[PDB]
Amino acid sequence: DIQMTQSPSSLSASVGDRVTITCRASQSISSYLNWYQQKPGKAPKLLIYAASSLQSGVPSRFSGSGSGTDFTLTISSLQPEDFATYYCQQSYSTPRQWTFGQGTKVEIKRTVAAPSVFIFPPSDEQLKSGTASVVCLLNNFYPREAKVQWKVDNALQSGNSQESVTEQDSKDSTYSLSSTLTLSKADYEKHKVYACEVTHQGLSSPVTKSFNRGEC
Amino acid sequence: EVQLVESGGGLVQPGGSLRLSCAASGFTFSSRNMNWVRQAPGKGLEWVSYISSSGSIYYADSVKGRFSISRDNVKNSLYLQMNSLRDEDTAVYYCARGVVGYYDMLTGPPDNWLDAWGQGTLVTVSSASTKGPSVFPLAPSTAALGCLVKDYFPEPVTVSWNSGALTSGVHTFPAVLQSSGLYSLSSVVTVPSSSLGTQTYICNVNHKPSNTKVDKRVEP
Amino acid sequence: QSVLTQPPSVSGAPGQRVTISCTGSSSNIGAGYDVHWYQQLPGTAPKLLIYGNSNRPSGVPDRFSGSKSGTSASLAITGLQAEDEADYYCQSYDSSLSGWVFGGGTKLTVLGQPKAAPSVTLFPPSSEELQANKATLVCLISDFYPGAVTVAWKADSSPVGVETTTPSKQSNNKYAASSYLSLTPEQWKSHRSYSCQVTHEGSTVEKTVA
Amino acid sequence: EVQLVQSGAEVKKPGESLKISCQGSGYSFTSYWIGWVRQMPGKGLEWMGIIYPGESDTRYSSSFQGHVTISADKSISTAYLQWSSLKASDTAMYYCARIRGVYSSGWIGGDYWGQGTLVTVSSASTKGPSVFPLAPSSKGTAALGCLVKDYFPEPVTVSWNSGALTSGVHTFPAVLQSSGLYSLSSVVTVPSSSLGTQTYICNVNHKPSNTKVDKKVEPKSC
Amino acid sequence: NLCPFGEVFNATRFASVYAWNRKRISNCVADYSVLYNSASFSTFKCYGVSPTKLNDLCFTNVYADSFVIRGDEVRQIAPGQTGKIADYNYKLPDDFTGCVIAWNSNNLDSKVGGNYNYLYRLFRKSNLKPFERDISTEIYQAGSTPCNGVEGFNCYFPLQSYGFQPTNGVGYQPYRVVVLSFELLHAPATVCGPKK
Ligand SMILES: *[C@@H]1O[C@H](CO[C@@H]2O[C@@H](C)[C@@H](O)[C@@H](O)[C@@H]2O)[C@@H](O[C@@H]2O[C@H](CO)[C@@H](O[C@@H]3O[C@H](CO)[C@@H](O)[C@H](O)[C@@H]3O)[C@H](O)[C@H]2NC(C)=O)[C@H](O)[C@H]1NC(C)=O
Repeated sequence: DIQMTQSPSSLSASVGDRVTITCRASQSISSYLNWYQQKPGKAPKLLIYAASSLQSGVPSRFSGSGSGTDFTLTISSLQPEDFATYYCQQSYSTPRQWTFGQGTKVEIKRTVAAPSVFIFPPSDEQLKSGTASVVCLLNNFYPREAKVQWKVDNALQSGNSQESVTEQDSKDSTYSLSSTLTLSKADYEKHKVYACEVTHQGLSSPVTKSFNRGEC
Repeated sequence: EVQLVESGGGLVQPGGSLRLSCAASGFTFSSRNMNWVRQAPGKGLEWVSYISSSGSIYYADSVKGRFSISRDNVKNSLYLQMNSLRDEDTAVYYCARGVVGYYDMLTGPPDNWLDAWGQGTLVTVSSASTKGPSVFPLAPSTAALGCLVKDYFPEPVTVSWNSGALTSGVHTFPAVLQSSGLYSLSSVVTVPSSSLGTQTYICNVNHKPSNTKVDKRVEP
Repeated sequence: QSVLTQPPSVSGAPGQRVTISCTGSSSNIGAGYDVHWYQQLPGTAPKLLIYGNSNRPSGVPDRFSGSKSGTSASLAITGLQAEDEADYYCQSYDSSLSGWVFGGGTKLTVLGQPKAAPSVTLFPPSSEELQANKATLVCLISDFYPGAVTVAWKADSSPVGVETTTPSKQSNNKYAASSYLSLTPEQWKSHRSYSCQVTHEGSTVEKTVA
Repeated sequence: EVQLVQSGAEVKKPGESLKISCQGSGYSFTSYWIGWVRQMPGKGLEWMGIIYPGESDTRYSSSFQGHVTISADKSISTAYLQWSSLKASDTAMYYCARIRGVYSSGWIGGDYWGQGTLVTVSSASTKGPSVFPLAPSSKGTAALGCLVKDYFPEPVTVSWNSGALTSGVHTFPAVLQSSGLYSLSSVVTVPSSSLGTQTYICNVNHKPSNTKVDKKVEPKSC
Repeated sequence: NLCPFGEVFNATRFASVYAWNRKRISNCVADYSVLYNSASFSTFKCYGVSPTKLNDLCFTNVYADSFVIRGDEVRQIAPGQTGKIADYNYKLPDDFTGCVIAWNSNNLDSKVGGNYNYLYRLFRKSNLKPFERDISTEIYQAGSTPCNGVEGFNCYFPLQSYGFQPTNGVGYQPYRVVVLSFELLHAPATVCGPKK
């Protein structure tokens, strides 16, 4: 078994930057290293083979170097098309023991943007169906890291929430997040105050957006 | 078919020199690498020299400075010149054909597996001089009676029993080579003890180089 | 002392399979250097049976086979036949020696005629030779198969310059060997006990005179 | 062109049997090795195995040997991946890739790849989406949305005002609930002045259930 | 117009020695440098030509013969050698001008459970002429009684499979062999080394 370890796991870069990604092997794989590019919802594409040989249709800005245990893929001038996840794979071994790296995600660097926080109360039509969904939205925020907390009558909630995060927006290079709290109608009637507390680098203080079922 | 003939062997004194020649037929001699390999009497094979088609030469450390290898492609012959001969050099020397010569980009020793071997030439190196056999019989104690020869050079020696009438029961045991280069042999005859009381046994031993013929009587 | 070490003797009756081993060193086998196997019938020039560690030359029976593991290499003979009886040698290249190395050699006998054990008749020195002031002792070994033996000379229960003959084949097709080691001074009188020891198929036969 | 076309997406229940296909065009199918790669949800690529078509050589990855069968038909230039008994962990994307070839003592990676086939294995039977409004708040930019809940299987496609509204629209990735039913949210940012004067309708289509729902999202009335 | 040596050497699939492949190389410029620069090859032995200086000579035609054999049997692919592969599969001329090149292929041509696709001929009535191929499947009569289409004692199928396993030793491991034949005839030289 040969282990392929890729550094970094993630990087954020601007167009025109030089990007360097390293793949390391547990034992020597000689020249049989392959570099792949994959984009969300799309199949992997083979950029490089033999550690330095470019597949047809791959621009010269992509370059490959390295031997034995250590290999490196470099993009000389980063391009809008080049923001994607990149993988390294070994072909030295028998097909049985072929292995891939964990991959490096290349993302667009952006100035910090605070999340815009919105809370949507449960709809009455869903309440008739017997379930209550409360939604908190963090909109157009960079960086990706954000902490969302659901407080019901100022009581912390755990295990009742699910989160989804958007991929970076094409126009603005920001992320949007949705947190949904699913409760019973009976528990929804039981408690007055539903609050979403948001922590992000752009916000100096956590921002809480809340609604009172009784007050409104 | 392939014929390899070796010549030039003989009995020579230590510190002597001699030339061995191998004549090759039935194959293209120039293309083949050639080797010299020696086998001491009752002993294993030892590689002595190698000559390539190109003329690259490798020698064993034991023979270095005393033995040289040569080839003549017109005469299709291999030659080994031997100087400062020693008793350890005594052996049967074999002409050996190696693989077809090649140029190797890669490093490493040449391929040398010996498909073709000559019948060989025996080379004997000894400081010994001709010596008459000294005969001492071995007395009985069926009974076994025999005759012993000590410190004799060189073989052949012939032993006969009771003028040769007694053929059955008589074994001529192998000669031994001593550090001196002298040879010792025994001949043993097995016959009834009842015969021993009533039958005389006389052994006749002849050494032609010594020109000494002796008759020995063995009795209890 | 041979760089490649082989078993001295191997025995098998017809139709059996026997193995001959060539032990090695970091210099020769186990450096990857090839091993070649040669068969020599008595009184004949050596003949190539295996080359390139496994390849069999044309006209060499399929029963002969070659394999190598680590320092060691082995030749396998299957369906043993009387013609197969020979002395077998292994060849390799040694980097330290900068030359090709041969093994000491192995004697293989198809068992054929029944196994037999050495018969020994040690002889004390003759008085006429004693009158000569020399002393000679002859250990005579007869009618043994395989004809491969080890001879050790014992004086006064002590291990003992000794010279011993190569095994020889008698008319019976049994073998005979001879040891004539003879010391005149300071021990034949000193020792009133003497013996010669022969080992054959793990058996030691002793004849004592002094 | 060299084209690898994979079979359409598959949804199956646990313990069932599945065979998926990749058809090759523009190259000699017999000349090039063809293999299968699994991408588990939110995970990296894994090689399952390869097959050389027409010489009956199938080489499996260590991980997947004995759990899957890889086959090929040279007559239709197609390759197949088969699961004897489907399991929930088998749910993943599955890709067909052609190995470019070999050089010296080693292999080369896959130059050409298929579009991919999504295999979902679940106890859940197919269910239509329920669309619930995420109303704009009576608070200069306001957020409105639609919540699509309790639908199986994926995909669900969401539009706003029949494609007139694309700006400010984020349609979130679906999440899998303990029910085995997926839920998704689509939200759009609009001018606050717009809420009274503009009608915003979310159009949600689920092909598996043949379900289309258009939901008006309107400011709540107090 | 560089000679297409990569197609022979870097080919995904190699032929069995009984059905060995021959590719003509012609009307091209040959850089033998790729071959001598490489550290890839376990055997690079040239007969009648030096491994170096091939570029300075010009050859009317070049032939590349490719097959897969076990490593020890690379010793059989030489002028004047004898054995099953030389006698019944691929025979090199005594007057051979060309190069024999071989490299280990275990990761490429070995699989767990064995690869039995590569094959060799154990028996033939006569030893093969130089550069001759036999793809026959006829049963071989090694005995006095005719086979009559049935395998048995002294009646054998001509072909057998190498069993190539990663666990196997290097001598029994798969090795890929290219033999380059350089020919001189009374013709203008299609293949020339780059220097001349
Ligand atoms: C078989 O293929 C290898 C690998 O080459 C790559 O894969 C093939 C399938 C083709 O698509 C190639 O186009 C592709 O690059 C070939 O090995 C390569 O050979 C070249 C030339 O000898 C090497 O370049 C040289 O490197 C040396 C050392 O630095 C320099 O001195 C030279 O100036 C020159 O740059 C190259 O490094 C080497 N690559 C590898 C990974 O080994 C091989 O030549 C080919 N076989 C044949 C017969 O053509």
